[PDB]
Amino acid sequence: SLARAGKVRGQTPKVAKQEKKKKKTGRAKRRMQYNRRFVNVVPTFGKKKGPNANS
Amino acid sequence: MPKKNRIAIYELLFKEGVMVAKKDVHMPKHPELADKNVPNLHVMKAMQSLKSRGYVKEQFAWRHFYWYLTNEGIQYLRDYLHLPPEIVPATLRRS
Amino acid sequence: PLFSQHTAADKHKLQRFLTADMALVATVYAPITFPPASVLLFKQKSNGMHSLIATGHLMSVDPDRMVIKRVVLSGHPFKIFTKMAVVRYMFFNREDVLWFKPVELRTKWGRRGHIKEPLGTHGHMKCSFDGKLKSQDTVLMNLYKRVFPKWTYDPYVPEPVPWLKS
Amino acid sequence: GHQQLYWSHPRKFGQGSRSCRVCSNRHGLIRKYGLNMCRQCFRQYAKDIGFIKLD
Amino acid sequence: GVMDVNTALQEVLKTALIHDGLARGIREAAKALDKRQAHLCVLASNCDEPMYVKLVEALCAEHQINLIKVDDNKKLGEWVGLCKIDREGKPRKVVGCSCVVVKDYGKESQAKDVIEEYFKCKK
Amino acid sequence: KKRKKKSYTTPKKNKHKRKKVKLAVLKYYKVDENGKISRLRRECPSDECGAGVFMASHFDRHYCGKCCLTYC
RNA sequence: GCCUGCGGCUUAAUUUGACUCAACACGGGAAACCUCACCCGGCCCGGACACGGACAGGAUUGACAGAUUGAUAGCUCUUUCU
Repeated sequence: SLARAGKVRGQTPKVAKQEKKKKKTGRAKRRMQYNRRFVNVVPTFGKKKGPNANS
Repeated sequence: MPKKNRIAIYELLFKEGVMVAKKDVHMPKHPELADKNVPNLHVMKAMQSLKSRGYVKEQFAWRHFYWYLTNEGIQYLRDYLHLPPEIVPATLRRS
Repeated sequence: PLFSQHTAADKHKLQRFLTADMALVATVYAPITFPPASVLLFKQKSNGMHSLIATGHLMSVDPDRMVIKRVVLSGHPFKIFTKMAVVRYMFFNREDVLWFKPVELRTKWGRRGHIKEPLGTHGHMKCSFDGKLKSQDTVLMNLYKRVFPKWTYDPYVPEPVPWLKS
Repeated sequence: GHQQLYWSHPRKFGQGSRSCRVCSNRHGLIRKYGLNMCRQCFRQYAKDIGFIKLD
Repeated sequence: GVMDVNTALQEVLKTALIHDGLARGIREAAKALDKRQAHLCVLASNCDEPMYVKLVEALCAEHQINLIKVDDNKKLGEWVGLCKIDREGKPRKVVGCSCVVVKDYGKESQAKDVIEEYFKCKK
Repeated sequence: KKRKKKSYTTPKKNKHKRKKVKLAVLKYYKVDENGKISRLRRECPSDECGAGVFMASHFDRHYCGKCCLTYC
């Protein structure tokens, strides 16, 4: 009566991970988080756009 | 098409900038190409040949294709018939 | 051996190939041993190197555990009316369709149907369904037979040469 | 092709040789007063041709 | 006589395609020059069939057609113009013809000068 | 409605791939030692295929390839 | 009694949508062909374009005759010409 074990893990097409350039760490990362939020400010009328917001 | 039919279509374009059609498969001939004896089936697809390359512009309204010459479409017809850069089309003429 | 689904039911679906992550039941005529017992599987590669392919254990030993070989026959719905459609390329005769009349169809997009009339002298069939089919669809029926393993038992197995990597 | 039997059936009289001038359809056509449009494509351009629903 | 000997045949073949008279190949080149309408002809020297060279030159001098010589079959088709080009202008792909028949000339005082004098002293 | 597929007859009727007779231009003319040019086949009495286009030698007849004119 | 629409049933197919008012002389649906989606047999390419293969010593196009073919359908075959 029904009941597979981990059906949806074994049905998913195994997509290999892309090779990107490494992330900066520590103080370097914080620096990049600072300049992305307070320094190069782009003007908007009411601010309705997020940071990750894809479309 | 035979090569007699290919080069009738291209003469009336560079003079003017416009070629039109009726979208008729049963058509014996196109009326602009008069006493030149090209079926109007042949006006369509050579003008469909230059769209996928990027030369003519489709903008369709009421069963009759309209077409213009691209800025890059201008230089294409000057290599085929060899018209010189001494002669302009009807675009750069008036006023 | 015969590989199978490791289920709790009576019928076990045959697996035609051994999968890299699934746990499978190998079914073979061997002289009866009592569980629990470990079970290893090797294969003679080249120059007599035994290659470990599959590890497990011994489950219940009984001939009553039926392994079922399935055959899924594809077809094409090329004419679609509402709830009744015309399928080709699943059969090629007329009485091929008439043989598999009581076989209930299914569909890749999840429709559950069954054949009505055969029409052509070539394999064409009218088929009823629960809902309306997409044209982008594929009709398919499932056929089953019971399969039992080959009698290839020899207790003698050659001594392997020392194993190495490629 | 070929030319002798490609479009050989005579598209004289009859609704296989009348099309809407807007949408190239052959059903529901209004050919009164030389409209030659479909009955639905008349209702888009009913006012722009100049017909008024007075009563 | 500024254009050189085989060099002067580059200007000749460009002008006819303004008015479309270069019938290429083996089959039309005999017949369209049988047609009492065309001026001259060339046969290439790189040519492999023995029955090829027999038929071509015999119809010429009877119907008052003089012959020049250039070597290659690769060479006398780039003047016919079948060869495709790359993005930077390299002759990427070659399918050349070993026969040319010129029917209508253009008007070039570079092309007409050098090659017509070649024929007088040959007589 | 759903579609009956119906893809079956006496299986195919394949088309004509074009005949490659290699160097058939050598067949028409025959040149002797002096340059003798005897034209083996017929010149058409028409206008568009006169003096440039030759005709056909079948087993009992004539058949032009341009204007499709037939003698015997 | 008949005209036409729906179901129902035979049919190669007797296309299809519509199902209480709010489906059923409705789809301007009075379809000989066409329309036409349906069924049978055949044709055409109407696969633009980019790149590779081939191809000019011709890639390919058109085809009388006769057989076949409903078809003066070069559609296939012989015939060998364009």
